[PDB]
Amino acid sequence: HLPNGAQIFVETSRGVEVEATAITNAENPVATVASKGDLAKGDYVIVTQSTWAKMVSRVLIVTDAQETSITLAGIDTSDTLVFPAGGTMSFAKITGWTEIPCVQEIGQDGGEQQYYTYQCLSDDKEQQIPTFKSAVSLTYTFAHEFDNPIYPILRKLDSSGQVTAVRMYVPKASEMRMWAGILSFNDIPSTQVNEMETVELAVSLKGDFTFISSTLA
Amino acid sequence: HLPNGAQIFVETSRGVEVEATAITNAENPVATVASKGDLAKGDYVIVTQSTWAKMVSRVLIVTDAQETSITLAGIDTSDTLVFPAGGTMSFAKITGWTEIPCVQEIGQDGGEQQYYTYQCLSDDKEQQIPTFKSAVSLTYTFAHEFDNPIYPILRKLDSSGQVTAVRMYVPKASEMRMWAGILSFNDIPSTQVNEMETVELAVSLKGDFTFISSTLA
Amino acid sequence: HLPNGAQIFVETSRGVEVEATAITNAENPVATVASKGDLAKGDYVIVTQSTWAKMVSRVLIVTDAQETSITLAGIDTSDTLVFPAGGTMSFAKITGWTEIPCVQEIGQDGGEQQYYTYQCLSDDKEQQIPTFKSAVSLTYTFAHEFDNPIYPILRKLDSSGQVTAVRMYVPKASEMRMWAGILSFNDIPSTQVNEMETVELAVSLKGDFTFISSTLA
Amino acid sequence: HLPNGAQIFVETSRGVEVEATAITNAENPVATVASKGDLAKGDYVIVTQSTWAKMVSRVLIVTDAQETSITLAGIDTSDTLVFPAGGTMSFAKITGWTEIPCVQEIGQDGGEQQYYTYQCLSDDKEQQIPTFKSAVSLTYTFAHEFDNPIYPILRKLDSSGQVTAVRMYVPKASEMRMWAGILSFNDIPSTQVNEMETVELAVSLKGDFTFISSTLA
Amino acid sequence: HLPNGAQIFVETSRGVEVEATAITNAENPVATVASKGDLAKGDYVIVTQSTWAKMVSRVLIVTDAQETSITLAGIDTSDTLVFPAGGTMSFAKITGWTEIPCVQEIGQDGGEQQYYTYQCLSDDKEQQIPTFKSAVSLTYTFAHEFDNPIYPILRKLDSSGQVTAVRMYVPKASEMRMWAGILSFNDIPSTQVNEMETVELAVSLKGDFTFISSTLA
Amino acid sequence: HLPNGAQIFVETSRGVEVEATAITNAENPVATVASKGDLAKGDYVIVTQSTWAKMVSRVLIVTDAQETSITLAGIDTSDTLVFPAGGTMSFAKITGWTEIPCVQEIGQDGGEQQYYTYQCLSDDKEQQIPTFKSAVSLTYTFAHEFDNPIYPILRKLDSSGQVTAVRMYVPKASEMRMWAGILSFNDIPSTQVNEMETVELAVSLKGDFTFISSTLA
Repeated sequence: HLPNGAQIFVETSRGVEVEATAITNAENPVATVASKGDLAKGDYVIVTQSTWAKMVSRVLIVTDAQETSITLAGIDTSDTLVFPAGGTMSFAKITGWTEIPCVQEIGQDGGEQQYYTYQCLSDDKEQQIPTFKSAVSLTYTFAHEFDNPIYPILRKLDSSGQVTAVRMYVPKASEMRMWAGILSFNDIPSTQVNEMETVELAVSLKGDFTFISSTLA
Repeated sequence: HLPNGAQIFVETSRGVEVEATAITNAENPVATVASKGDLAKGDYVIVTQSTWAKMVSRVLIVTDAQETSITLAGIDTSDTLVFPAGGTMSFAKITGWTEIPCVQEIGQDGGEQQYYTYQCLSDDKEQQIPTFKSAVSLTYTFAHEFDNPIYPILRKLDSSGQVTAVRMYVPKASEMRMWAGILSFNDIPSTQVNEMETVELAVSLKGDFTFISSTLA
Repeated sequence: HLPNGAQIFVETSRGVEVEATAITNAENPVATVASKGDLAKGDYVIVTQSTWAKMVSRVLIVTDAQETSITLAGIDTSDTLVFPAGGTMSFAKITGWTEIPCVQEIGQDGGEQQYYTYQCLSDDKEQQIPTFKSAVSLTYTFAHEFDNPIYPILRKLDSSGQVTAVRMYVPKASEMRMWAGILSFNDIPSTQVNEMETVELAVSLKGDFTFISSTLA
Repeated sequence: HLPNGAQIFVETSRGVEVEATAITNAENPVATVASKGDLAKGDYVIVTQSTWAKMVSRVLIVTDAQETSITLAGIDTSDTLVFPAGGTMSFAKITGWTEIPCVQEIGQDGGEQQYYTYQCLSDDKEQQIPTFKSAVSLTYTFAHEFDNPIYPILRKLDSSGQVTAVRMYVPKASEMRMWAGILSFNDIPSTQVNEMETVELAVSLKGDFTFISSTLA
Repeated sequence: HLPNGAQIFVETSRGVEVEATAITNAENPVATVASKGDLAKGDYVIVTQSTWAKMVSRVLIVTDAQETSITLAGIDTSDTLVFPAGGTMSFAKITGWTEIPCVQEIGQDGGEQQYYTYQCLSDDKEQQIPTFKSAVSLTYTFAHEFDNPIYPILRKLDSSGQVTAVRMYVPKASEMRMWAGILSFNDIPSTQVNEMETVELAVSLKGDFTFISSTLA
Repeated sequence: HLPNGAQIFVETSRGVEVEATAITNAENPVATVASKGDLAKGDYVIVTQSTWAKMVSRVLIVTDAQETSITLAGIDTSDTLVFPAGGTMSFAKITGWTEIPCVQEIGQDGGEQQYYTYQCLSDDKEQQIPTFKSAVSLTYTFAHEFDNPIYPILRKLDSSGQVTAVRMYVPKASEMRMWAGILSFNDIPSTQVNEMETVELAVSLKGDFTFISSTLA
């Protein structure tokens, strides 16, 4: 298993909102949407709002294109009791994607669980209570091509903060990952003699990673 | 003595609670439990609560499967007076284990004894007294395989804080080490060209290490 | 694409102010200036003041030399609604340029977006909102020649703070980069045996980079 | 002079207290103890309490075994007037020793004299006066063997703080160095592939080093 | 252009003060001094006081030895309006120079322009205004020779703070640089086996560097 | 000029105090002492107290052994007016010296001039006033030999603070340096396999370095 050959894409445009009245809570979630509009098999959907704590901004996939009962399989399993019975959801389908020219470095900063420390007289050692998990950000570095159409799109997405979707596909394991976040795009290119010029892009997560097989497509 | 060939497992499920009315204090502790349930020889049991200060969250082994008096031999010796006469214990038996795919790096952070400093007009040099010992955290790095069934188990154990049990068996010296702690599992895999993808797991100890021979099994 | 052969020029002199009454907001902006004075095709014009938030100190190039309607093509697109209908802009024409003798190192310091953090009782995790982007400073290092006419010009520009214009041309991609900022010029030369002497220059950015093709000229 | 071949031993057990009424203050101190008990020549005695400021916890060796006058030769010389005329001392006889399996690294941290700084109006430069000397801690790293009997002894010594005695013998110079301190014993073994496992021990110094020749024995 | 062969001298003695009643402000300044005393061509003079803000402690060269109107050509040009009309100046002529034996390393610390930051409610980004420029310090390291007559001179100049003059002449480009500052001279020589002993000298600038051609002499 | 072959000695003992009523202030100082006692040619003297600001604890050499007029030539020249007319001095002669076994590393820490920074409303740049020079300390590292007689002497000098004298002689340049300070002597030897054991000593200056030729002796 090697990461060679993987390529990363970003969202271009999204359609109008679609409302899901009811969601089943087991294995692959099922969304009961009346008169679905252009939701075939294999499309990608971004959840924009919900009342189920998780799954707020996580990208999912539609496997069944039924008229009234859309089954957004994806990865998330709602069988756990953490998600209560009553649940609402709103999602938008993605239209197209654009590929980053030449990624040469991927690095991630963040994570780690924060704790609250206390000690009473009875206690012999200091005790801790978990409080929350810090944020995670990634930086991508790619080559400089001022004619590349990705530059206006990145500039526009940076101008107005919006939770876009990012996809990257690894061919060796036929595995597909998806996440959503805000994009802040630097554009001043660092130049060094006898070395290619590079530009750097940063993403701040708003959800969790999704792992699927490429067979679903 | 070389550490090559050692493999690490984690707890998968545990049985119902078992109560021990009385414990002897010498060499191998003996638990007087009426009508023991499926406590065969070689089993692995975790202590969940007790009033003997130590042994709160330490994993032990039963050697005798007597009807009313099981002998929790383990490693710990309670002969010292530190453990008082009257003592109660509750322990749960472990059912199955799951092995981490490919551990490539093991690191530990923590330890060290904290002191409190003071000085009087009579004293010529600053004096110190011990107060308590800091915590210990362990990190493991293993390869990325999104189909591996260990991922749902680790995600579930990370979701709800629970003091699970971890075991590592070294064949060269025929040692088996057991400890208990909380698991926090990251899942974002770092990628670098011409290098495998890695994921990292973290453990925070809640007890002390146990050293046994593999002959007991 | 290689950066070899690129050369950097600075400002020498600028003409009197020219006022634009009305500005078209789409693709290439058009400035309606009555009786334009010496605004031939290919000239470089720096914006000194405006009421459109952006374009405050960004360098542009004219393509049409019409008597009453000069088209400041540049790169900036005013089609976005961010720029309101009513708008004014004043620009100065650049006369000549002077080349830095021998640039040996280019480095950039700055960037990054600052955030404001808050957390409510209802929120489960800490939330962030962007506030503003930090400044960017560029440094250039070139060889020491005390007879070079660029030295008095740079010293004069450093003495009285003025937002001058800088151009650097990359021949491999036929791309021209322009930006404006303040110049602070150090002149003490560092000397080391068996090594040439160097003098360092610094620029404080005041605008945004403009990327154009060299065919416009 | 090379340190190869040196081996380190620790305390195992000590006898009952023995009281000294009068102490001679010159060269080798002489202790006047009525009816000494099993104080044969070459024995190791650790001082537990005294009123002579120094010699509080410094290890010494007897050379003479007279019925009422034992000579604690050691290295310490009491000829200096710092020790007053009237003096008392109590010491304990050491029974046996235990050798650390395989020391691979010895490191020290501490020392240095702290100062107090002041400056008057009349003074032209800042002046300093010494206050006291900081503490010293030693660390040892040795291989991991869970059957080694030294492990229970070290764990017991760590459990209850006691000022034990440590000896290390260098054969090349035939020199014996002794000191006393508290032992805090870590036991989590660090593991790395293609490398032996190690455990680390720490000692907090409580006295002063004694240098003697091995001919005394 | 290579710095090899350059040698550095320091001031040894200076003459009595000379007062300049009037100074012209263009290109080479001209000082109208009645009955000039021994001001031959090619001489070196340091300015000790003036009311023209700059030129306070900058070393210059006289090119004309006229009876009443000496022309202090130097490097500085007073044509700028920054220097007002009415101006007074006092300068002292230098007599002799002494050369540092063997300079092996030259390093400079200081520079950089300090800013003051503020932000208003109306402003969208933080704004800055310059306040002042920091100082510059130079260090020289040369070989140890206790018989060298330069040592008493440096010790004397260090004892009483005085703004001496320093000159360095580079033969490859025929440049001669002059600056003034205070000298603080360390004398403890660092010793290392199989390496020469070195001593270090430090200079704190009080003015600006002067760049001239060696043809003036 | 190489430092190879240099050896360092420390003071062993000193004689009774000798009082100087009058001192001449020019080149080599001359001390008017009635009925000098055993002050031949070539001896070393330590000034213990004086009212001449400098020369408080600086080692000097006696060249003339006259009955009433001792000429402490040394290095210091009192011709400067800084030393006033009236002056008293007390010095003690040194008896013997002891050599450090094997110095392998010499390092110095300290120096640098401290400044006081202020700025007025009228000033354009921040100004500084020198206040005082920091202290200087040196560390010596030598091999471990527990039989070496220098160890009791160093321990005794460390026990009671005293401004002893240290001398080190460089044979290549026939130069002799002398300084005075307090000695703090560590004795715990660091040991490493296949490496010799070392001990470290530290000195804190109370005076200035003296440079002479070895011909004086």
